Amino acid sequence: KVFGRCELAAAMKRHGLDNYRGYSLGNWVCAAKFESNFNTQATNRNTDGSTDYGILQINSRWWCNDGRTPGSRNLCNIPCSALLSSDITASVNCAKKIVSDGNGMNAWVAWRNRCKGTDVQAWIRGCRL
Ligand SMILES: CN(C)CCN(C)C
Ligand SMILES: [Cl-]
Ligand SMILES: [Cl-]
Ligand SMILES: [Cl-]
Ligand code: NA
Repeated sequence: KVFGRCELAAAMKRHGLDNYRGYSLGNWVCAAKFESNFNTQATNRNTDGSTDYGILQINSRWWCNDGRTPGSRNLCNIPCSALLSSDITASVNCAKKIVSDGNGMNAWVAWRNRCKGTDVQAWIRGCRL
């Protein structure tokens, strides 16, 4: 599914991501924009042979099982395919674990490089929330 911007903001809010670990909703929308362009079916293969999945490009080295990332963990206790669903529940639940791991949203390098310190509330401006 390709979400609309405000559409995704609403879904994220309903699943409690808004202000989670102190990160306002616009941080999460901005991260999703630059990770996946709001496409739940996004995938990216990394150099190391792990893969990133879904709207927040969550990786198989730690977070999900894809059967093809030697040595990896599955801390969210999900198949990585669950992160590609039109329903963002599994991506949100897993993002809550990631952002709680110690580095906050810096876990998403694209958030650090493209959202951190910017006017992230612009990503939810206009939205009926
Ligand atoms: C200010 N900018 C980068 C946020 C983008 N919005 C308008 C969707
Ligand atoms: Cl915000
Ligand atoms: Cl594996
Ligand atoms: Cl933090
Ligand atoms: Na894994």
